[PDB]
This record gives sequence, structure tokens and C-alpha cells, in this order.
Amino acid sequence: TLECLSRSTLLCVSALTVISYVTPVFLVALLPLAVVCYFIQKYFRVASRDLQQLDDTTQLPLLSHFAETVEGLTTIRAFRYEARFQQKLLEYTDSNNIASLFLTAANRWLEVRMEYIGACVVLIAAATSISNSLHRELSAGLVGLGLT
Amino acid sequence: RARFVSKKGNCNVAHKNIREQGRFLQDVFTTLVDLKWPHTLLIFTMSFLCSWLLFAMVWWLIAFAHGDLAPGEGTNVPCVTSIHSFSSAFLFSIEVQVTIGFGGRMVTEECPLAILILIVQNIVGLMINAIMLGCIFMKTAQAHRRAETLIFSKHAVITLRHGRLCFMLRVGDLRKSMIISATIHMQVVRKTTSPEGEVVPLHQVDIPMENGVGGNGIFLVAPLIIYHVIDSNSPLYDLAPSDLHHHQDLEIIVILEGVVETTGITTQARTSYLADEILWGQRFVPIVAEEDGRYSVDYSKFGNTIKVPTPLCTARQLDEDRSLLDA
Amino acid sequence: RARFVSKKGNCNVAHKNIREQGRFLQDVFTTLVDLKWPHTLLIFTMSFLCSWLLFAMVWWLIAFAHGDLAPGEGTNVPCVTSIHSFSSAFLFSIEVQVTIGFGGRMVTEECPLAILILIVQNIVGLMINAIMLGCIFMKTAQAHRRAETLIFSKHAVITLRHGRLCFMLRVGDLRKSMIISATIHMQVVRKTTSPEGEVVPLHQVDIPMENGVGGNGIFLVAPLIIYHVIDSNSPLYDLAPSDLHHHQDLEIIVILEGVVETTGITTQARTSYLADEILWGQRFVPIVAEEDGRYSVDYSKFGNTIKVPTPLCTARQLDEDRSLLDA
Amino acid sequence: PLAFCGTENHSAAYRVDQGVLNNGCFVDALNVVPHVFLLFITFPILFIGWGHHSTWLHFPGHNLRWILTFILLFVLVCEIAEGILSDGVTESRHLHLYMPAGMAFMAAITSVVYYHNIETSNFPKLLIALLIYWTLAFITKTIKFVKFYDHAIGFSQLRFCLTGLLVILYGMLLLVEVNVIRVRRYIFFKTPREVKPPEDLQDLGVRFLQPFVNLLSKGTYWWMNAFIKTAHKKPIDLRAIGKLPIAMRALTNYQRLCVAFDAQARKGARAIWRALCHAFGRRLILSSTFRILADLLGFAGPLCIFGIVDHLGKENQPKTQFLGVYFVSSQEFLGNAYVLAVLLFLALLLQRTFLQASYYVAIETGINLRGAIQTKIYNKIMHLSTSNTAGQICNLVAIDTNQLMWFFFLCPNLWAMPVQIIVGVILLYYILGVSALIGAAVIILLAPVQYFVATKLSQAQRSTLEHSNERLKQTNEMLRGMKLLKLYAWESIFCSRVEVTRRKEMTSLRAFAVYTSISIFMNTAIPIAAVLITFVGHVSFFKESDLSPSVAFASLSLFHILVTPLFLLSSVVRSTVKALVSVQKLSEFLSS
Ligand SMILES: CCOc1cc(CC(=O)N[C@@H](CC(C)C)c2ccccc2N2CCCCC2)ccc1C(=O)O
Ligand SMILES: Nc1ncnc2c1ncn2[C@@H]1O[C@H](COP(=O)(O)OP(=O)(O)OP(O)(O)=S)[C@@H](O)[C@H]1O
Ligand SMILES: Nc1ncnc2c1ncn2[C@@H]1O[C@H](COP(=O)(O)OP(=O)(O)OP(O)(O)=S)[C@@H](O)[C@H]1O
Repeated sequence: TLECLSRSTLLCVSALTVISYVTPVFLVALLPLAVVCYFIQKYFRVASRDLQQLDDTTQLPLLSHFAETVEGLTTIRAFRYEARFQQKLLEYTDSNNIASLFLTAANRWLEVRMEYIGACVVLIAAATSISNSLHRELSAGLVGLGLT
Repeated sequence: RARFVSKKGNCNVAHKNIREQGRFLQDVFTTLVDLKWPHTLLIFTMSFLCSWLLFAMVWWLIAFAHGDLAPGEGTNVPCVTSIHSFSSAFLFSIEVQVTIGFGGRMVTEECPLAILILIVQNIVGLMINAIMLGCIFMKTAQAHRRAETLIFSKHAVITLRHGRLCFMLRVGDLRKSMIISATIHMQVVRKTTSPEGEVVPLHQVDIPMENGVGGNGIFLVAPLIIYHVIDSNSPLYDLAPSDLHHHQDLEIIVILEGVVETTGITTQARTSYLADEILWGQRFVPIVAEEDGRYSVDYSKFGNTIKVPTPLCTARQLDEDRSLLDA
Repeated sequence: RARFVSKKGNCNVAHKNIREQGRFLQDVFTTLVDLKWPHTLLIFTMSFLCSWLLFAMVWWLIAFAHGDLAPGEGTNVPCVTSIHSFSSAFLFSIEVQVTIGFGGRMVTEECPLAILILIVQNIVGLMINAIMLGCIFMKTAQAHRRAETLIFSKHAVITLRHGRLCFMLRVGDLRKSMIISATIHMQVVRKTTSPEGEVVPLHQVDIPMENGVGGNGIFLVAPLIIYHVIDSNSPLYDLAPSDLHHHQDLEIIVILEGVVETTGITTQARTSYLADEILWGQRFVPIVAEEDGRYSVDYSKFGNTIKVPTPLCTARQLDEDRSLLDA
Repeated sequence: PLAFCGTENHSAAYRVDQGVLNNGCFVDALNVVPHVFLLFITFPILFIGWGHHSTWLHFPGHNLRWILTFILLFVLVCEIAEGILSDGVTESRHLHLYMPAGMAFMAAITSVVYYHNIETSNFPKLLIALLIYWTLAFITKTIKFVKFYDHAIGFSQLRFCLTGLLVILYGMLLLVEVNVIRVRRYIFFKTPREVKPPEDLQDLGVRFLQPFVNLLSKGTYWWMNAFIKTAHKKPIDLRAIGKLPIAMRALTNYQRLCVAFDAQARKGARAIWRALCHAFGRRLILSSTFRILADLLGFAGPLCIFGIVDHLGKENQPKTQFLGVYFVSSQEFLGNAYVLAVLLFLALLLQRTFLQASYYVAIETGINLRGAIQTKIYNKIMHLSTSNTAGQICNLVAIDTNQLMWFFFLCPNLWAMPVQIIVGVILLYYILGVSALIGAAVIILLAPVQYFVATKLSQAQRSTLEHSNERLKQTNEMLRGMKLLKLYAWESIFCSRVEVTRRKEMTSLRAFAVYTSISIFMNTAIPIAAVLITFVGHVSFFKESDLSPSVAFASLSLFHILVTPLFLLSSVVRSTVKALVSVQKLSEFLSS
């Protein structure tokens, strides 16, 4: 995880440096998008932390209930208490599901927001580099570098 | 069977054989306010178009009689300039009634009957314009659509409260505007036969709303339960749980009146419960719940009316049983 | 904990799950009155600019289709004169909607669809103009800022008056305008559990205001003390001096309604005391003082509430002690 | 200065002497009118309503009209583009080219906003205002089509295709409007229908309103916003999180699965697989469709970079048709590199939202499957006999259902990664000729190597878990009897034995870490080697075509797009076989 975090941070910094070297004007638009990115990242991080802790903590009651039902199965069938225990299981599994579902929805929210920021970055880079490769002397291949 | 008032306040009575002495249109003005907004639009536009057509009529007529529609322009002075047709006359009339007056066809100092007509045209224009302004101000301050959002529970329930049979409904004010000084009147509409031999077909007996102050008035922000104690000396005293079916001659109308907070005009919302609408042995489900930091009202459960064990018998028998248990 | 009504009358309830059938905007008009003055400004200006842009659209379109934007001016007659661009069309439209009509670009007798459009433009102009006039007359007669200067003492006090426990507040009318026919309603908002098993979450019990005439109405010029006798048969009967802390479920709302003397429109000022706001064993400091030749009211000491030795116990125990001392 | 029909031959474009309706740039002017109508009828109502808690309701045809308006905004961006491109020639800017289409754009956006306001407020009669609009927008566009046809504009030019697409889309929206007016008769009629918004949306406590939002919010998870903001101020409690909607409950999914099981029993592990299909295949293939569309639209990127760099690396329009108006064709249009840029942007945005929506639908169907399977295995626990392994059932709920659910998470990938790799190799070959096949083979070699490395890594993981379990038992011995050890100071000797076991565990961890390092290095180095061999062999060995900026950078972007599926295909296949074993075990258990 530390290796992959290093690689991700350095690749992102490297891509931003490349498309700033190809396009000096993009750097002016980078700061608003950087601010938006930071805010989104912070709000996600806090929400995802809470949701992950909750999603973990609701899974222990489910496995625990399964263990109990297997241990005292003959007793529960003796009491004819099967319906109550099935109700308790539905409740536990619904808590687990709603936790996992909200977790995945926050994940999707973050990833869509980051992909839209990336789309705005690619539009700005494309437009400005093409404009400079038309009006100015900016080379042809540097435009493709910044584009990728 | 017919009811007295619909569930939406629309009263169901039909009035027949009304000798009118012209009194329904001697009040042309509230008639012209109560004309629905499309009808008011059409009256508005008729009263403008007809005026313009009238005074354009007069203008073209004058310019005719003044010899101003004959060619040979340069020698004589027009009574108003460059009216060439009834089109020109119609445009000149519009311009002087609606006061745009481009001035391409302006009245000149030449012939007085035009001066007099233009006085008349301005004055009647001012008159009808102020008449319509005022009528549609009165129509901008109509508060019928505000009483469309004061709602009553579809089912009224009779339940045992504090040892006595009580007839309850629930009402709610959807908007933030406090309909100031709300007052509720409830009447049991039922055919009453008199011991002296008089039967009235839509008799209305007011039933007292139970208040600690002994009045008829509510502070309506969160939906509240309006209940009436059926102890005695008021109708519904002999209301057995069996007599609550469809074809029972029994209705209860409720009518709440109060000024709207904003346009400062009194309004009224009313509804009716027939003998089948009113349920027995139910109690209204709670609505207010203390949320994060406020009193959140859930309107989903507005008229759910959970059932609860109540003694199914008449209130007179309830008092008789209490008296027998006491002695 | 949440309260029912803030100290500034702003009610604290939140309404959820409201099935609206388009009823909040079927009343477009009181919605358009209640839009705050900046919002009303923006709606006003939108509804004018959009109309001008619309009819300027039509005018430029007609002059296009009439062949009036082609050069070669002298041969043919414009359908309205010297429209040269959508600028000219926009100015002509403004001049005929707002009726300035400089007349540099006047409609001519030439082509009828312009005549018909100019009829339509005048009539819709009159219509929207009268609509906005009336809505902002209704908005000039809004009396919300008048109830901002009817003030209640921040602390309500329970004191022994004429041998009985009385709950008092003090109210004041800052302006010279007598808010005519003032009437005060007080309700003890508290969760009530019924002996038959019904718990309502924001129950409102009206508490009777003590008057010699037996009514709810005050003559409000000098700040006066509104007090309620807690003898019996009304809430607060079992209010021990210990139960007056923050998290006690007990609130008292007060609501005074009356028409303003000047715009002749009913208004309402309301406030609330939680169990901590209400003090025990205090009495309001006198305010009126006979000055040089008048009754000078000093608003500095409005809510000072000096303390005075009172028997700290419930009113029921007060009546029990009186009965025991009597026999 | 700023003439609608640009000032030409002394503004000869305005002379309508020829039968007004067949003067272009007047029929183009007629379009500006219905869009002004919509804007100016709506903005007042929208701002009065913009000046409670609703539990909104959807009008029928909801998703369809959203899709249609998305396509509409797309064609209108293309029309703005073709116009602005189409008057680069002349000296005066012909506004009638783009300003009417750019006006229709804002009009369409207002249309979506206004319809959404009406949907939320359930005032269907207001929809009459849209009922007019499309009509006008239909008519005036058809009038524009017909007249085009008269001068034999044809299909040869792009503007004609775009205006035909527009006529079609306005016809579609008119049909949808009349559909709405037909189902729920809100216009002057018997006024019969009141839909009573769904029950699960009225539950104060169902805060996961993902199914109950308009398609745009469904795609952007826009609702989450509110939640997350709240979740930032005060922590998240089980009261703040809602409870599941009726569509996704343990009971609902369990009954669906049981109906599927009955249908399959009317016609073993195969039975369970076919039942899971019959129960969740609709959502599964919907997610797969989103995923494949996202794959293709992501491939739409490198080719667009190719086009852009080929245009600008060159050094640079005919068909003036409407007696002065120029008409750019599809071939000049797709070679502008300003149009290409915004088309890349639109395609990228749409592809990424489709990809995230595929992910979400797959996740949701997997979680519903987990719920149903848990309830089923518990209902089977209820009935089994006392003759029969408690921990086995506990982990069957803990790890086997987990592997099944993760197979259902990655299941769209299983179908859309081969398609991705195939189309990527094909596009690379089409761009770079024969050397691209060598490069693509070199990069495809990453997948089997990664699979082998993962298998060796799991083997090392088991061999490490053995020593880890033994060291844990020794630590537990040391920690239970710590009292007695400290009483006779035997702590150091037991610590030395624990350290010997730790050294053996480190001996195994060395091999585990070597395999992990090999994985990382292969993953990052196979693409570099692929690019190297591709370009060098293209230039030196093959003596092939000269390496242009467009061609080379298109191939580089295609390699970057090819990296990920080749790396994750190993994991997808491993998860598939793992979940196959899990379903086998689950059938073996459920059969007893
Ligand atoms: C893109 C991450 O969002 C997900 C995405 C999915 C479904 C999915 O096609 N995954 C692809 C990864 C993407 C980048 C292709 C994948 C495929 C094979 C093996 C592992 C994985 N992975 C899934 C775990 C995390 C990333 C590696 C499920 C779950 C999630 C999630 O938010 O946890
Ligand atoms: N059918 C009717 N429609 C409208 N108004 C009526 C009708 N009948 C009576 N009235 C009014 O009711 C009042 C008294 O009613 P009646 O005593 O029944 O008739 P009346 O008073 O003898 O009629 P008058 O006074 O001789 S015109 C009168 O002022 C009438 O104007
Ligand atoms: N959530 C809500 N929001 C707004 N109004 C409501 C709501 N629930 C009920 N009402 C109104 O309250 C009245 C009666 O409420 P209920 O008895 O609870 O529901 P209902 O009457 O059965 O609904 P109807 O009459 O079949 S549309 C109806 O006229 C509704 O218009």
C-alpha cells in the first residue's frame, strides 16, 4: 500500500508537471481545480472513514448470530422460536447491507467527481495546447504529450 | 345519498327559484372579481379592444366629415394629422388610449370636436383603466388557493379520552404562513324532528370545541387534533357504534376561519364527515417527532388512525354505567 | 433540546414528506407576495425584460419577413418605420410596452399582423403591469416589520399575587400606532400522556388569561403585565419550583394578534418561554413613572424582574395548606 | 457589426423577395423564436418556484426523456461546432449559423430543469408549456429540413444530418409529452389519476434514495452530496444512515431467489447458477452493457488524440450552398481539432459516468445477491438435522458468500475485458501497421505472467500463514502464563523461542516479498518494454513508415488503455474460479 501510494502520488504530480510544461497557461486553471479536488478528497475521506468503521462493526453481529444459531439450534427449534430468529437475522443482514451499500455509494461519488475533474483538465489542456500549436510556435508532439 | 359539504369544502347545495331583481349584476364588481382568471382576462381584453374600436370609429368619422380623407393634402389642415384610413384611425386611437402616442398622427389645434373627443378618450381611458387595475388588485388578493392547503384528516375517530367519549379530527397548515387568529366551528348537520311537530331538513347544531379557555380558536403550525367532548347537552349523545354506516342521516361539518398572515385577508377552509367517514375505536397516530434539533412533523402518517380498544356503546350508556358502578 | 417557537416568534417546526399536488404554486400570487423584497425585485425585472425581449423578437421577425430589413428604403413602406436591427426592434418594443414611444419607430397603417401584434403587446403589457402593481401593493401592505417591535420580556416570573400563584410576562408596544383590538392567547406546550393510553408529542393546552371581563384582550400603549392565575382546572397546577430547569419538557407560547392602526391589517407577535426562561419568586420592576406632566415609561427596566420572598412549592400544595389552616 | 444574416453584398441576405419561407437565414431565424418562447415562459415560473420535504414522483417516460435530452444537448453542441466552423471563411460572422442552435441549447437545459421542477412538485398541468414547445421546435425544424431539401442540400453536408437528428429528437420529445398527457390525464379531462409517490420514499428513515432520483442524479450520485456534507459536521450513526428500500431487502431478494429456484426446479451447482441467473441477470447484463459502452467510449480517446495531432501537425472550405452560406462536410468537421477537442471532452465525460454507473450497478446486484444467499443458507440451517461443523457454516457465511459476491462485483469485467483487449489490439494494428502487433503481443504477455505471479504469491501466503499461526499459539502461551514466567524469570527463554519461530516466519516472508516485488516490477516494466520494442522495431527492424507525432502518441495512449485490463484479467479469472468453488461448496451444504 505504501508503494502504490508513492507511485500514485508521483504519477499524478508527474502528469500535472508534464501538462504544465507543455501548456504554461493551464497552471492558472490548475489552482481552482486543485482546491475543488482537495475539498472533495477531505469530505470523502471523513465520510468513507465513518462508513468503513460502521460497515466493519455491523458484520460481527451477523457472523456471531450465525454461530449462536448453529450452537443452540435444537433449543431454538424446541421453543418453536424459528420465526423470531429469522427476523433477527433479516435485521442484522439488512444493517450489514445498508452499511456496505452506502459505503459503495460514497466510493462512486468520489470517483465520479475525480473523473469529472480529470475531464475538465483534459479539456483545458487540449484546447490551450491546440491554440498554442496553431497561433504560437508550440510544437506538434508536445501537444500530444500533454494530451495523453 | 347527498351530503351537505364535499370533502374539499365545495358546498353541495343547489338553489332554485331565485327571484333576482338584477342584484347578481348590480354587484358587477365582485362578479368581475369572482370571474375565473381566464374569464377575467377575456373581460379585460374585451373592454380594451371595444374601447379602442369605439374611439377609432369616432376618429375616422370626424376625419371623414372634416374632409380629411380626400386627397389634395397640401391646401387644408387635418383635424388630426395623417389619418389616411380606418387603420390610421385605429392606430391613433390606440396610441391615445394607451398613451404611447408615437406622434406620427397627432391631434392639431385645428377643429374642436376632436379636442373634445380626445378629452373624452383620455378620461374614459383613465376611468376603465383604474377600474380594471382595482378589480385585478382585488383579484390578486384573493385567498382561495390558500385554503386549498389547510387540510383535514379524511377520517374522524371517536375514542375514549380521559374517561369520556371524544370525537376527533386532525388538521394541518402546510405553509409557513401562520393563518392568524384561527377559529374552528363544528356543526352536526342532521335532520331534526321537534316534539311540537317541526321537522327541518338540514338542521345545524353547533357542537362546542373542547378548550381549556372555553373558546373556539387554535394556534396552527404543527398538525393538531381537534376533539369534542360528547359528555352531554350536545349532539352525538346517543351515537351508538352501530349507527355509523353510509345511509345514516348524520353529517359533521367543520369550518376554520382566519386571516392569512401575508395578504391580511380572512379565509375559510371547511370539510365534512358523513356517518361512514367517521371511524369508531380509533386514535390518531402521533406525528411530531423530535429530530436532530427541531420538532419534525411527518405528514405521511397524517390520517392513519390506529385502532385502540374502546367500549363500543353510546355515551349515555357510558354515563349510566359510571353511575351504576359508583352506586 | 428543541423548542416549539423561538424567542423571536420564528416557529421551529420542520415539515417533512409533504405530498404537494402543485398547491404551493397554484397560489402563485401569495407566493409572489411572500418572496423577499430582493426576490420580488428580481421577479419584477425578469417579467419585464423577458416580455420586452419577446415582443422585440416578434417585431424584428415581422420586419424581416415584411422585407423591411433590406436596403432600398425609398420604394416600399415599412410595416413599422425605421426598424434597422434587433436593436431598433428592441427599442421599439420597449417604447410600446412602457408606452414612452418616442415615435421615431412608429407602427404604420401598412401591414395588419403588426397591428395585431401591437394590440397583443399593449394588452399583455397592461395585464402584467397591473399584476405587478397589485402584487407589490399587497407587498407594500405587509405588516411583518410591525410585529418586530411588539416585544415580550425575556423572563417570565411566577409570583404570589392576591394569595394565589400567578405566571406573568410583560409586553410592550414601542410605536405610537395602537395595534387595535389586541388579543392574547397563551398555550402550555407540553407532552401529554392520556389515561386511556394516548401520548401526543406537542400537545397545546390553552391557559386562560386573567381578566375582570373574562376575556383575552388588552389595551396596549404602556407596557403591561400579562398574568395567568394558576389556581386550578388549568395546566401548571403541579409546577414545583424544582421542575424549572433546562431539560424539563415544558414550554409556554404566547401569541398576540391585532390589526395595525394604520394599514388596517391583522398581525401577530409570538414568543415562547422554556422551563429555564421562566423564573420563580420574582416580580416585574415597575416601569411607568409620573414625569413632568405625562406618564413616562422607562424601557430600560423592561425585563429586570426583582426577586421577592414567595412560598416555594406547588400551587396544589398552596391550596392544601390554605385548607389545612382553615380547618 | 453583428448582423444575423451577415452583411454581404449590402446585406442582400435579408431580401425576402423570393418567397420568404425559402429564404434561408430566415427559416434559421424562425428557430430562434420557440427557444425564446420556452426561456421566457419558464424563467419567471422557475424563479417563483425557486424562491418542506416533498417525496417527489416520476412522470412516466422519465428515463426516456432524460436520455433524449442528453442526446439533444449532444447534437446541439455538434451544431454549434459545425456553425462556428462553417463561417470561418467570410468576413462578417453569420450569426444565424450558430446562435439559433446555441440558443436551443440553453432552451433544452431549461426544458430539463423545468420538467424536473414540475416532476418534484407534481403539478402536471404546467407540462402544457412543454406540450407547446416541442410542437414549435418540431415544426420550425421540419420547415428548416424541407427547405434544405429543396436546394438539394442532401446528406453530403453535416448540417443536414444534424437538423434531421434534431427533427427526429423533437418528434421523440413530442411523443413523450403526449405519452405523459395520455397516461395521467392532467389536461381538461376526467382528471382521474393520482399516483401517490412510492411507499419506500415516504418512510422517514430510508435515506439511501439512489433508486428515487432522476437519471442524471442516478448517474452522478448527486444526492449523496447532502448526506456527505452532514456526515462531515456530525458523525455517522445508524440513525443517520437510512434503512434499505423495499426493492433491496433481505426478504425481497430472498423471495425473488426462491421464485427463481422454483422455476429452475420445475425444469446441484448448475441449478444454483441458473437460479442466480434467473434472479439477477437483468441487472447483471445492464451493468455489463454500461461497462462495454464505457470501454468503447474510452477507446474513443486515443483515436481522437491521433486526429488532433494529425490536424495540427499538418499545414492548412468549399460547398457554399445557401446562396452565400457555407456548408462544412463531415470530413472537414472531424478534422478541425477544435471540434475534435470538445468531442473528446464530451466522450470522456460520458464514458467515465457510464463506467462508474456500471461499477455501481454491479456492486448493488452483488450486495443483493449476498443478502439473498445469506437468508437462504440460514433458512436451510433452520431445517437441518442434529446429526451433523459450526465453524464450517460460520466461514461459509464469512468467506464463501464473500467470494460469490465479489465474483458478482467483477462479473461485468469478465465479459468486457476480452472485448477491451481485442478492440485495443485491433486499433493499435490499424494505427501502427505490423509493428503494433509485436507491441501488442509484448504487452499481452503481461497477463499470464501476472497470473503465475499471483498463484505463487498465494502459495507463499499459505506457507507464511502456517508459521504465523504457530507463532500466534506460542505468543498466546507466553501471554497466558506471563504471571508464572515473571515469577521465575523464564520470560527471556520463551521470548527466545518466540523469536526463533519469528525468524522462520521471516524466512517465508522473504519469499512472499520477493513475489510481491516481482509483481510490482512486472506490472510497471512490461508496458515500458512494449513501447520500446514497438517504436524501435517500427523504425529500425521493419524500416516501416516514419514515426509521426499523431501516430506515435495515439499508440502510446492505446498502450496506457491496454495496461489495466491485461493486469486485472488475472485477478478476474482467479476470483471466478474461487467463486465457482464457493458455489460448489454452497450447493454441497444446501443439499444435506
Ligand atoms: C475501481 C474501484 O471500485 C470498485 C470496482 C469494482 C468492480 C471492478 O470492476 N473493479 C475492477 C477495478 C477497475 C479499475 C477495473 C477490478 C477488477 C479485477 C480485480 C479487482 C478490481 N478491483 C476492485 C476493488 C478495487 C479496485 C480493484 C468493485 C468494487 C469497487 C470498490 O469501490 O470497492
Ligand atoms: N325566490 C326568491 N328569490 C330571491 N329572493 C327572495 C325569494 N323569495 C323571497 N325573497 C326575498 O326574501 C324577502 C322576504 O321573503 P318572502 O316573505 O317570502 O316574500 P315577500 O317579502 O313577501 O316578497 P316582497 O317583499 O313582497 S317583493 C324579500 O325581501 C325578497 O326579496
Ligand atoms: N404527506 C402529505 N402532504 C400533504 N397533504 C397530505 C399528506 N397526506 C395527506 N394529505 C392530505 O390530507 C388529507 C387526508 O389525509 P389522509 O387521510 O392521511 O390521506 P388520504 O385522504 O387518504 O389521501 P387521498 O384523499 O386518498 S389523495 C388529504 O386530502 C390529503 O390531501
